[PDB]
Amino acid sequence: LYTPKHEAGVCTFYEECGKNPELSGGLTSLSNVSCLSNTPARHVTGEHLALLQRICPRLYNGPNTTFACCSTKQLLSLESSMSITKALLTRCPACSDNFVSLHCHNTCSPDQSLFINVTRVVERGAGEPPAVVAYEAFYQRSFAEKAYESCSQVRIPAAASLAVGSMCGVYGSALCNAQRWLNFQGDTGNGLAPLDITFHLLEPGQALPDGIQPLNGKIAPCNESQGDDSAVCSCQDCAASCPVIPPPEALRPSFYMGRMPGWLALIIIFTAVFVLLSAVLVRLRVVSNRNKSPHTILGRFFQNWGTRVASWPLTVLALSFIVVIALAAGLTFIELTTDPVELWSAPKSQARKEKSFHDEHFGPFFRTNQIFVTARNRSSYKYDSLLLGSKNFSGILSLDFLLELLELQERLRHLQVWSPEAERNISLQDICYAPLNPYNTSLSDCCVNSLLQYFQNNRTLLMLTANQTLNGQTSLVDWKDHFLYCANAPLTFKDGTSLALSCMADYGAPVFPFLAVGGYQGTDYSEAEALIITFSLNNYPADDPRMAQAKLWEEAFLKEMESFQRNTSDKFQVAFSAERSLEDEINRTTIQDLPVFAVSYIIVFLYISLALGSYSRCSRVAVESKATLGLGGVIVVLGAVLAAMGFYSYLGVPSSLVIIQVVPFLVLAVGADNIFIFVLEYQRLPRMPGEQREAHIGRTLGSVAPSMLLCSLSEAICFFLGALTPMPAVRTFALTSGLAIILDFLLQMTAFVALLSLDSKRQEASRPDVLCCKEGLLLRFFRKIYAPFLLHRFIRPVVMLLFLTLFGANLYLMCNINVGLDQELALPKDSYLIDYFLFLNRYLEVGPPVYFVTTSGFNFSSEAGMNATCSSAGCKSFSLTQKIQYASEFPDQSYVAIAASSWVDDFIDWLTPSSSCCRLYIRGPHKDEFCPSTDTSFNCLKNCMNRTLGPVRPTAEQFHKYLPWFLNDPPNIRCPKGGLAAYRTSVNLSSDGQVIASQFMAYHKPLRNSQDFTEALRASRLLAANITADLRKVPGTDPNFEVFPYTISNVFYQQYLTVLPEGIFTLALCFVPTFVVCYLLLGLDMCSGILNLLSIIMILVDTIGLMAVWGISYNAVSLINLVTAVGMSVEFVSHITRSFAVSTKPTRLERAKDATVFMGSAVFAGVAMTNFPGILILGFAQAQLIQIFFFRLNLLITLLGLLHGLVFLPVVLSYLGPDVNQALVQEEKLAS
Ligand SMILES: CS(=O)(=O)NCC#Cc1ccc(N2C(=O)[C@H](CC[C@H](O)c3ccc(F)cc3)[C@H]2c2ccc(O[C@@H]3O[C@H](C(=O)O)[C@@H](O)[C@H](O)[C@H]3O)cc2)cc1
Ligand SMILES: CC(C)CCC[C@@H](C)[C@H]1CC[C@H]2[C@@H]3CC=C4C[C@@H](OC(=O)CCC(=O)O)CC[C@]4(C)[C@H]3CC[C@]12C
Ligand SMILES: CC(C)CCC[C@@H](C)[C@H]1CC[C@H]2[C@@H]3CC=C4C[C@@H](OC(=O)CCC(=O)O)CC[C@]4(C)[C@H]3CC[C@]12C
Ligand SMILES: *[C@@H]1O[C@H](CO)[C@@H](O[C@@H]2O[C@H](CO)[C@@H](O)[C@H](O)[C@H]2NC(C)=O)[C@H](O)[C@H]1NC(C)=O
Ligand SMILES: *[C@@H]1O[C@H](CO)[C@@H](O[C@@H]2O[C@H](CO)[C@@H](O)[C@H](O)[C@H]2NC(C)=O)[C@H](O)[C@H]1NC(C)=O
Ligand SMILES: *[C@@H]1O[C@H](CO)[C@@H](O[C@@H]2O[C@H](CO)[C@@H](O)[C@H](O)[C@H]2NC(C)=O)[C@H](O)[C@H]1NC(C)=O
Ligand SMILES: *[C@@H]1O[C@H](CO)[C@@H](O[C@@H]2O[C@H](CO)[C@@H](O)[C@H](O)[C@H]2NC(C)=O)[C@H](O)[C@H]1NC(C)=O
Ligand SMILES: *[C@@H]1O[C@H](CO)[C@@H](O[C@@H]2O[C@H](CO)[C@@H](O)[C@H](O)[C@H]2NC(C)=O)[C@H](O)[C@H]1NC(C)=O
Ligand SMILES: *[C@@H]1O[C@H](CO)[C@@H](O[C@@H]2O[C@H](CO)[C@@H](O)[C@H](O)[C@H]2NC(C)=O)[C@H](O)[C@H]1NC(C)=O
Ligand SMILES: *[C@@H]1O[C@H](CO)[C@@H](O)[C@H](O)[C@H]1NC(C)=O
Ligand SMILES: *[C@@H]1O[C@H](CO)[C@@H](O)[C@H](O)[C@H]1NC(C)=O
Ligand SMILES: *[C@@H]1O[C@H](CO)[C@@H](O)[C@H](O)[C@H]1NC(C)=O
Ligand SMILES: *[C@@H]1O[C@H](CO)[C@@H](O)[C@H](O)[C@H]1NC(C)=O
Ligand SMILES: *[C@@H]1O[C@H](CO)[C@@H](O)[C@H](O)[C@H]1NC(C)=O
Ligand SMILES: *[C@@H]1O[C@H](CO)[C@@H](O)[C@H](O)[C@H]1NC(C)=O
Repeated sequence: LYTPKHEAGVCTFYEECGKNPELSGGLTSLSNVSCLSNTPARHVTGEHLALLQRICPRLYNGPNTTFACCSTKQLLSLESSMSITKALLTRCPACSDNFVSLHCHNTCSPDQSLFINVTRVVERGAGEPPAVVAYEAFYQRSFAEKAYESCSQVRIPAAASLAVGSMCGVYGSALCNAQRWLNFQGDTGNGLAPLDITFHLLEPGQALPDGIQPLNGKIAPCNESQGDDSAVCSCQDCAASCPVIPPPEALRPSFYMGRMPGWLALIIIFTAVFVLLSAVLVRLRVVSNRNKSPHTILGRFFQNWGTRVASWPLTVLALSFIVVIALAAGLTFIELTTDPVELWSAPKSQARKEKSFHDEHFGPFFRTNQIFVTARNRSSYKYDSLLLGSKNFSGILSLDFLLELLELQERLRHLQVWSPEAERNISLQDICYAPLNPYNTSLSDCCVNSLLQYFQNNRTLLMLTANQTLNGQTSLVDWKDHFLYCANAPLTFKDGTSLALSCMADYGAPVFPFLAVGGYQGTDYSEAEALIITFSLNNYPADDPRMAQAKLWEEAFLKEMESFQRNTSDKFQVAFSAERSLEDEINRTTIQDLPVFAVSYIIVFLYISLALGSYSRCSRVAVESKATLGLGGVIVVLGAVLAAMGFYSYLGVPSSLVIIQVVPFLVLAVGADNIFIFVLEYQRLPRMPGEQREAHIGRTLGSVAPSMLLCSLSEAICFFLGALTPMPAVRTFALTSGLAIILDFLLQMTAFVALLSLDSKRQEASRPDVLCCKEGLLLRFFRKIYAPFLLHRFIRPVVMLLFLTLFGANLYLMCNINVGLDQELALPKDSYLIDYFLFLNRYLEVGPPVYFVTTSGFNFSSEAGMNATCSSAGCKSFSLTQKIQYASEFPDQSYVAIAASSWVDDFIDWLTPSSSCCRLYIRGPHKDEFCPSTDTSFNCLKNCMNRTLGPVRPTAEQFHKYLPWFLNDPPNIRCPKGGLAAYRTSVNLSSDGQVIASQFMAYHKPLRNSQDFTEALRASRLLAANITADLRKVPGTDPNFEVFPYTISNVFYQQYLTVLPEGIFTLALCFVPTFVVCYLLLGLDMCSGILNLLSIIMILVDTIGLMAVWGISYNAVSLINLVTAVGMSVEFVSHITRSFAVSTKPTRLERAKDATVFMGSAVFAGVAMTNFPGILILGFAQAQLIQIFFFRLNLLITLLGLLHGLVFLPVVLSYLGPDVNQALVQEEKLAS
């Protein structure tokens, strides 16, 4: 049972006996145990020498000597046994050779007795040698550590982990040293080691037992080539052969313009424009001090128009109603598009072109339905685990919680629905994603990720306990030791803690700890706060019928999860989501709060009716109010709204939630201003003796029509210019609003003028109006209280200083601008998805995957093509997957956390003849056809390719012939690599076997804010451009070959890379024709134009500043609201400014006083008080996009408009206003 003598030249065993009686089980075919024989080494010649030279190249010692101690049977058994490990480690030949060197030194070395002590045997009967079942081996520490370190970084791209992580048992790749690695190699409990070998890594200073000396042989270093191999390992594979480059500085972040922040550019632009305009305006004032009729043209035209309209009022009302009904009739063809991708992004953007390419070539990205579960009040605890130290465990990991979650998951898997179209029950196995067995799938094949997958969703295995004696002490093993083992080493076929439990999921895939649990730091997997249950379903195109079935199943999923959410509030806090939830939640409340909004029309009707009358009695106001004109106003507004929506429905343009819930109420806030001002001016001007009411209304319309035309044109032009946004919802909003404003103006100049004529006709008869069968408080208040106060000599410099202070303060506050909109922001206030997004932001440890997709034009069959893509030994440095690996080493500068997988490296590795993966039938019915790795017959002794002196590279014919076999070969214990699961959907093959498109999957780091999605997009695009530029240098590459980074979030966040240049350019385009129309229409006074433009700039800057303070981010929706501000503020500025300009008072102060009282009262009572019921009613929206971006911004715009129009502007007109237009002075004097 031992080796009595071990001087030199002798070995401890030679012939291979039968099977090992002790283990009895295994994963694969094992290796028979050698029989003990202490005997001098054998003289190895002939074919035995050829076998030795091939199997163990570091034992051949000359042509004619080569003493060794193993038979041909042991050499063949060793060659069979190491095929799996060689299949994993062949990427770095130095590592493969070192591992094989260790095994063939143990098995066949002629100096076997110098380091091996046999300790335990089993007798095989009298006259027979006993078989060896346990022994120990002695090595130097430096030898084993160099051998380990040469293999320490070899990677498994398909699993995105280290190969050493599958070879160190309970210790993962993070905690594995040479001792643990060698202990795993000798541990028979894993189902792989044929016999028990104890490894002593005896140190050199240490004194050793009698004749034993530690082994110290040759170890191939990482970076050193051996002979003429030229197969030096790349540093992705061993981390010792690439030059050191200091970590790259991060790139200039998006939301920065040029070399400076975007807000700094905003301050520079607004300040420069303001100071230039102010300097020019004051220059004109001092020039006027040194110096000590288009209005009539439009007046005459509008008087003729008004008189014709007043002449025939019933006919024009008839045509107005006919046109309004004819346009509104288009609502029968209305179509609503509810998908987020369609509204959020343009159909011909860059991200959508990439999305279309990916979806066409590889299929759409699968639908992910997730559940996050945490523990409400359970405390943590300790567990004295086996093979590890004491481990803290979280409260959520309590066994009863896992049992009820197992009941939940199993209940969800067996959920079935009725399909009205298919006329059958749809179960999970009909629509689920399945990486293994895609066709003829079952429930056991569906992709479902959870912690419970470590126990293959089997209740009996979860509750199992076992007795294990380690270090001489018997203890108890339960599910927690399997959990810790799998969390550290997820690539385990068999656990060693007395339980033969696979660590793989039931559908055949490893479950990585970041996919099962979350809420941890470092490698403290047992402390995880939240558990994650993920269902992945196949996606399809929207038109395809299968999508409806998937949506029905997800609906049942949502109802079941709401049931389990309500049922157990005493144990868990649960967040959950479904793929269709985002589409359902955003569009849920379009209709629900619309009758709540409808009260604004009633409030506007009542305000217009009461404000224009209801006086002198306060008890007969029911008949003295102007009910007819209120009804007219509200009908004109509704007419414009319905006509605009109808016309766009007639052109096939769809509508959305930004149309239904916003457009009638913003148009309500705008449209009634012009008629309120017109009616007030009608009441104020007295009639001349002998004049008819038609001429009076004509003269009134001639008086006020240029300003109403100015406001309508300015707002309509601003909305149409605001339609340049790439976002379709905002584009549709802008076009609908523009058309509604134009049609509103056209109805105001025809139907309302006619209605005022008919109401005046009724008024002259001193009769009650249709429905209800020379002073005023506004003018007295403004004349006696407001105007003596605002224009007082001790007020005007204070108002000037206060408003310039406010402007400067808002320019400062403009620095705090957020760019981008969070997903939560879109949701309704009470949606369950808000909890889901909070749980994702706190508990996931990885982000979404990113696929670097290569288009057609790249020859993957050429050796130059393979070398510019692979990352194994002999591949070119700075290759595609090595660039991705390098980007993955610095996750904060480039938002990639997990290195890419690659079909090329696994294909080349699979083709390797030494890996026993690609075999051909040598004889029989299927001669020269593919022999699967699971065929255990003797018909498959011919490898796919021949042996080589370097890396394995096929020719073009071999590449095209063998690639469809690789892409359909399922992985198993015999061959780990294969493309059925990981790569079948990642390569597109045309019928001549050509590669049309290909993708390389990698994972982002967790992304939480809009800034993280935007920066991840920028860094990922920069990496893909860097890959594309170097791939284009390979000869034969098409000039239109590119690599692009598809991920599902790109179509939502692409727009935030350009939103600032587009927003600034759009605002400047809004400012230019506004100035042009107010300059040209009001009589070509440069002073008045500059005054209006400066006021609009101040209102806009104040709006942006206070927006930044409040916490409203900048995006396309805020942009269209600021465009609305630029348009709308003309209604607060232009009327007062024109009233000042058209005035005959000799001094600036008197003109400021009279313009302030008359038009200030009209502007206040009309514009402000009409704006409030519309805008304020959106504060009950319950959809956060409207509550935040439409209510708050339009409210701020209205208040700043009122503040600037009524307080600032009269004072500025008093100081810096235009001089007197002498043509009206002469007109007043001559006609006097
Ligand atoms: C020998 S050692 O010394 O080195 N140390 C011990 C070791 C090891 C080791 C080596 C390689 C790996 N993998 C890669 O590489 C593989 C990485 C991922 C792989 O692409 C994959 C497979 C399926 C899938 F959906 C998604 C991805 C992994 C592997 C997994 C499963 C597998 O086969 C399945 O197994 C299931 C089961 O057993 O339950 C059966 O149900 C299925 O039918 C059968 O297809 C073979 C290899 C993992 C562990
Ligand atoms: C006077 C103010 C307060 C409201 C006038 C505005 C109208 C222009 C709105 C109010 C009611 C809306 C309609 C009410 C509900 C629907 C049904 C809707 O169809 C669905 O609900 C299907 C939704 C789905 O399939 O998810 C299509 C839009 C439509 C016609 C809306 C079109 C726009 C309308 C007529
Ligand atoms: C008269 C015109 C010029 C403006 C009138 C509009 C006000 C009604 C707005 C303008 C600024 C707003 C404030 C800006 C800042 C905030 C912080 C905001 O919440 C935060 O971002 C801080 C909360 C936290 O995270 O601690 C709560 C609303 C509030 C008080 C806003 C309350 C409403 C205010 C006073
Ligand atoms: C080789 O292994 C044998 C088997 O254990 C060792 O023999 C035992 O050594 C211990 C050490 O004190 C003694 O107490 C036992 O009496 C020995 N004999 C047995 C178990 O039969 C032997 O010492 C080892 N030799 C070397 C060089 O390490
Ligand atoms: C292979 O890598 C090693 C380590 O990066 C290189 O450098 C050796 O580094 C050790 C540690 O300081 C020194 O003791 C050796 O003298 C260094 N040189 C050699 C030749 O071992 C080594 O140069 C690299 N070899 C090649 C060919 O690149
Ligand atoms: C591989 O890519 C081709 C196109 O390069 C895909 O073929 C298209 O498939 C869509 C439907 O999926 C058809 O509408 C197109 O007409 C097809 N075009 C051509 C040129 O054939 C093919 O489907 C992709 N492979 C897979 C498996 O989806
Ligand atoms: C859940 O796990 C148990 C293991 O305890 C499985 O039960 C074994 O099934 C095999 C195959 O039929 C039998 O040979 C064993 O005798 C069973 N063991 C016991 C204790 O009954 C069980 O099949 C698993 N569940 C499923 C659905 O496969
Ligand atoms: C990719 O490159 C390989 C060679 O690098 C091309 O294979 C050649 O194909 C032509 C076509 O008959 C043969 O005449 C050559 O002899 C082949 N060369 C070799 C080395 O085998 C292959 O055609 C290229 N791919 C494409 C799509 O053109
Ligand atoms: C891809 O990125 C790498 C690293 O960022 C670039 O390599 C550097 O390029 C600059 C010039 O752009 C050189 O001055 C440096 O010497 C290069 N090396 C290093 C280590 O910084 C590479 O050029 C990029 N590819 C392209 C096509 O621009
Ligand atoms: C292994 O042992 C079994 C049983 O003794 C025997 O049938 C088989 O041929 C042996 N194989 C090798 C390669 O030694
Ligand atoms: C479909 O499932 C429901 C679930 O209760 C069941 O009642 C019904 O009979 C099933 N239909 C078929 C055809 O299996
Ligand atoms: C494990 O051993 C202990 C100690 O005798 C014993 O009490 C317990 O029942 C054993 N467990 C099983 C499952 O047999
Ligand atoms: C829900 O909770 C009740 C007790 O609150 C329990 O009896 C029941 O089994 C739970 N599950 C279902 C599906 O009702
Ligand atoms: C690709 O790498 C192999 C490595 O052996 C080399 O032989 C071959 O010449 C390389 N091809 C090119 C085009 O450099
Ligand atoms: C190389 O491979 C080819 C085809 O697989 C085969 O015909 C040939 O015999 C092999 N060996 C040599 C030395 O060419």
